[PDB]
Amino acid sequence: YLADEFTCMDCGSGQWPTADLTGCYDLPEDYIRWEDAWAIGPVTIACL
Amino acid sequence: PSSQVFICLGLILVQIVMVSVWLILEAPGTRRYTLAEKRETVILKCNVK
Amino acid sequence: PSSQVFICLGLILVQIVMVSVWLILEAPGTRRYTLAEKRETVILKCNVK
Repeated sequence: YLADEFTCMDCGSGQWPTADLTGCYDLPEDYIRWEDAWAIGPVTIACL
Repeated sequence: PSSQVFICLGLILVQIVMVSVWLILEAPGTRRYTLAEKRETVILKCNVK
Repeated sequence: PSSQVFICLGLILVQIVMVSVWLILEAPGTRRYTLAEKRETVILKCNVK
């Protein structure tokens, strides 16, 4: 993120520069979920 | 009927003490483990490897 | 030798489940109790009223 015009700044691995070039935000998170696939099989197996 | 349960709970309590010191040294928390090679993603991993 | 212990641990486990879900809902911590009428008094309190 370019905090100043003459100075681009990296917000770090934990954060990420916003797409509006206004600042930095906590980067989006990822984890295994029950949405469509993958987890349904093991969940049904455990329930059975 | 009694000493079997006693020994089972003794072993379970040994495990309980081990896991208790494990969590005492490693109180629950989340690390924002990001793929620094890839970025744009965060894994909310537990606070211990 | 068996059912006495089973029932006793059943009751104990019921209480443990209740207290554990209660700490899940109202996670432990410490709060600062200060008497505005008195001031200069800070009390470390277990987070439970």
